[PDB]
Amino acid sequence: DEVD
Amino acid sequence: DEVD
Amino acid sequence: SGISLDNSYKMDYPEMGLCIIINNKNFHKSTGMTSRSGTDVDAANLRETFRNLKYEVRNKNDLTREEIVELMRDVSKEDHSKRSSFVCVLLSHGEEGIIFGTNGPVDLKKIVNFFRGDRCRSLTGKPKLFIIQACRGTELDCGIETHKIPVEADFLYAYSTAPGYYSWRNSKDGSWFIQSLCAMLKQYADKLEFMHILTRVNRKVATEFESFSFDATFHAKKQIPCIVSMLTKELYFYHL
Amino acid sequence: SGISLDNSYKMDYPEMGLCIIINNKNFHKSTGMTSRSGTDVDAANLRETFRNLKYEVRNKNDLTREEIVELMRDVSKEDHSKRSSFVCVLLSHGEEGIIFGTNGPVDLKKIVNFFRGDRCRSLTGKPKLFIIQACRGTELDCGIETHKIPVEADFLYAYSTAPGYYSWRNSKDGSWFIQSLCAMLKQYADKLEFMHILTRVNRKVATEFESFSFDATFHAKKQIPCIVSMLTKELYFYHL
Repeated sequence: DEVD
Repeated sequence: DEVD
Repeated sequence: SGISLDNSYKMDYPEMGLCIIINNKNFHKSTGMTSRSGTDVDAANLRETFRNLKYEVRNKNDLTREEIVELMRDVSKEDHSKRSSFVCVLLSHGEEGIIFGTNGPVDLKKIVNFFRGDRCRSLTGKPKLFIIQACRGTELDCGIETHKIPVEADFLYAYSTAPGYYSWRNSKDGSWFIQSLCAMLKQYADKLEFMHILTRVNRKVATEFESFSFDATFHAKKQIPCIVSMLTKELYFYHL
Repeated sequence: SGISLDNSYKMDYPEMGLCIIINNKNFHKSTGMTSRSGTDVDAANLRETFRNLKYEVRNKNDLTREEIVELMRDVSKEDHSKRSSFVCVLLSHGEEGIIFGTNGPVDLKKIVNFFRGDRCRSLTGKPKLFIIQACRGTELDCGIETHKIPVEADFLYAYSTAPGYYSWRNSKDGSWFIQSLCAMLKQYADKLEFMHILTRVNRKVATEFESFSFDATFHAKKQIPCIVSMLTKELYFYHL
């Protein structure tokens, strides 16, 4: 999971 | 007519 | 039993829930804010409209920013276990993200945070509706000829106007948005899902209203409301 | 003829319309922005999904901020007379109100203004859909255990996340929002109105997804998308  |  | 679906909020609790109407008409002189003529028509319309939806309506008039925050705090600390939903209606001056108490501004995010899924447990999973008749800026629309769930889930913001724009209020008839909202709830609450009602409200405001002003700057302007939904289900005000 | 109603957009023009997908994966080193792993899964999903809705899909990869603005300008200056609608999909880094080209930011309002009712006449009265997979801030959701028409009318903003919040992307599966969007369009586009599809998307994201991170700050976080509708009618992707 990664944030934009 | 009036604005808020 | 037989196959069961789940795409609509459970609205058959013993109570539909609260409808808090904050009606700000007169403002402290030092704020420099004008009186909001016609807002009482609006408050009265909403009261009748939501009464017929069987909400427990509470009308509040001319609240300071302090009073607004403590009211929202207290309401959020009630036991809503037997209530299906929550509705709050804000009628005041505003700016983007902001609503005015009679003596100064309140962050909208401050008001709505009280009702976050983790902060008001008797409302977790239930629809929390915030209906806002207030400016979101100073732009004019000149028109054209034709854990396990998010704490922000289950909110609906029914804004009177598009981000960045003024919102129009008629001192005789009431605001464009609230007029249209109540009419559409009246005619369609017993048959349409809430988003489809609010879409009819968009069209009514977009098509039937146009400002008339002696001031060229504010004359012949249009308005489109803005539905901001974080709902996870369909909302029907009736049940079977 | 007999009685005729009007609460749904006319979607039986010769063409459904354009679907512009801007897929920004790799960013100029000087910007300091990380590569958006998994975004290609997203672009490919959307392409297939909207192909099946009979949109004319155009995929664009790694556009500078200049290229984004000139592309949107050019697309807006096309004759859309025979098209029912317009869809644009933005996949990039972002902040509230802002989308990133590969070399720097673009105001979302700059992109959408090209398609205003007064500025793109062949799209006046028709639904203009902007689907945005991008951050709107740096907040994390920790969850809880369970003339005559406005120029801003007929826009729909399908935001991946709530105002002020990060938006989550899985480098293997693609973003939470776009995954859920395509699945729900797949299963429900031939039967549900668009707002009801997007509501199913809200629930899917809210219920089925939760971050896993070695970093405690970013671990076990939730997401709720945000439907921002200025539509004046119901939108069904099929016609009769």
